[PDB]
This record gives sequence, structure tokens and C-alpha cells, in this order.
Amino acid sequence: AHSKELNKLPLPSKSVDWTHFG
Amino acid sequence: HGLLYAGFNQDHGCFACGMENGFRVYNTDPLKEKEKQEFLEGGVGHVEMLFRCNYLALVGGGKKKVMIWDDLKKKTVIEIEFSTEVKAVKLRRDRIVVVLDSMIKVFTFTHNPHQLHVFETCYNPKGLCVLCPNSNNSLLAFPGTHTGHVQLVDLASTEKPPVDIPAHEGVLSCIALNLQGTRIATASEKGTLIRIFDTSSGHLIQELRRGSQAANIYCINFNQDASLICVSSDHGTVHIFAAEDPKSKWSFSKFQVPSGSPCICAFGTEPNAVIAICADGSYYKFLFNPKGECIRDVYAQFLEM
Repeated sequence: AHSKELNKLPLPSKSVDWTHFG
Repeated sequence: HGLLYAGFNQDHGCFACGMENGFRVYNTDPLKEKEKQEFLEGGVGHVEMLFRCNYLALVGGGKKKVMIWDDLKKKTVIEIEFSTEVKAVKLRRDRIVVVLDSMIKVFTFTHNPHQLHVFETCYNPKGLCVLCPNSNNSLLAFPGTHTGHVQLVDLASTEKPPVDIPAHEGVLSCIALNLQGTRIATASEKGTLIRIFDTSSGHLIQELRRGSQAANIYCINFNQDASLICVSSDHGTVHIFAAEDPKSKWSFSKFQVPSGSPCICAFGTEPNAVIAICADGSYYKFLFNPKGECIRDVYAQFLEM
């Protein structure tokens, strides 16, 4: 169910680094 | 030069450049090159940022394919192609907004996007569209079919009727949203009058005049508190107005970039700063006093750093 939620979530919620450019 | 596109992000703290060999991401104030991912063959004509995260929306040379690029993974993660040409792309944490010459399509930010809404616009070759990224405000504003009118839509509560603002009487040339997503600026092709409306009401908050001669407006942007506003016009001319005082109709300051190349304008780190990114690869920082006079003045070629 966790993997099901992941594939149905926005990509910024899955793999992100909000300080990649700062 | 190689510069095909330049645009600010959502907090105006960074700006990205589409190049013939790839793309570059810069810090607005102070000027610093953060990333230059070349080898991207095609010629990037539009770059959209989602603040300082790793996802960038890129429009190729053919202008028929939107590509989301994960700079961390150094690869394209999402690719949406269109039969018509893509004029602009706007980003937010849960929605991907694509601007076409005749309509606006809102997709999801998933691996296989899901088109959620379709909004109709007039002929929009400039790609005029603004999208509030603030978590508490999913506002989308675009040119309406009524020539001169602006249509506002809340991407969260879509069932509510839209807001048709009879802004101007001619073709719209520029639109801008404040950082808080509460006020919108408009400009017609005549470019003699600038109008700011309330996004939650739809009434003329303030009207401002830049000049008598008809000029083509390029870029408009508020500051943080939406008290000041900067407007760029032909020949790299920038006017700085005050927005929260009906006792002011003109710009209290006005400057021109040294090269005279047309530019985009936004306020910098200092509260009295205005940054101008010109098409010829010029970076210009302008500091003004309360009366509007120039104090400091920084100029550099950002493409050569």
C-alpha cells in the first residue's frame, strides 16, 4: 500500500531537494 | 550570445536561462552561476523553476514537448508532447500547467501526468499565464477569450465560477502576480496604463501611468509586500512605481540598462534594489533612494561567469 501511495503522489513529494539550488 | 530565454522563479531569488546548448540557473542577488547543464541538444526556449528544488520544466527547440528534468538524477523524468506548439509552462508542487496558443491544460505532477482541467484563452502567442505556488493559494490567471479581459481560476476549488476582470480594451501584453497571490498586474499592447486588481475580488486596486508614447511592455513584478512594482518596456527601460498610495500616478524612478537591450525586471535582496536581466546577456542592479535617485549601480555579463 505504501508503494501504491508513492506511485500516486506528486514527484516533488517523492524525490526532491528543496535546497538543490540554495 | 546563445541566449534564447530568461525567466525568474517564483520568489525572484533565482532566474534560469534557456540556451542553444542547454540551460543555466543563476542566483538573482547576488549574481552567481548555480548550474549549467549543457549537452541538452535541441535548444531550450523556456525554463520554469519550482523554487530552489531539483525539478525544471524545459521546452525543447521544436516547442512541442514539455520535459521535466531532475537535476539531481541528471535525467528527464516526465515528458509531455503536444500536437501544437507549447508557449509556456508553469510549475507547482502538485500541478503542471502548460500554456498553448489557444488553451491552458493543467496536469498532475506524477510520473504519468493526468490532465485535470482545460481552460480556453484568446490567441496567446506570448504565453501569458501566472500561477501562484503558495501552498494556501492555487490561483491560475490567464488571458480570457474577451480581448482585454483576464480570467482567474482557483485550481483547488475549481467548481467556483471564474472571475472575468475587464482589465484593458486591447490585447494583453503582460500579466504579473504578487508573491502572496492576492494582487494581479495587467498591461495592454498600448503600454501606457498599468492596472492592479484584487485576485479575490476583481476590482481596480490602483492604476498607474508610465508614459504618453505607446510602448510594448515586457515584464512586470511586485515586491514582497506588494507596495512597489517595476515595469520594463522597450530599449531596456524600467519604471519603478508605488502601488499602495492613490496620490501617485507616475513612476518615482526610471532607468535604462546601459546596452539598451530589452530586459525583465524584479526586486532584489535589498528593499531598494531592482534587478534587470537583458536579452544580450547583461545583468544590471539598480539601487534607488526614497526620492528615486540612483545610489549604486552594478553591471556585469552573467553569461560570461
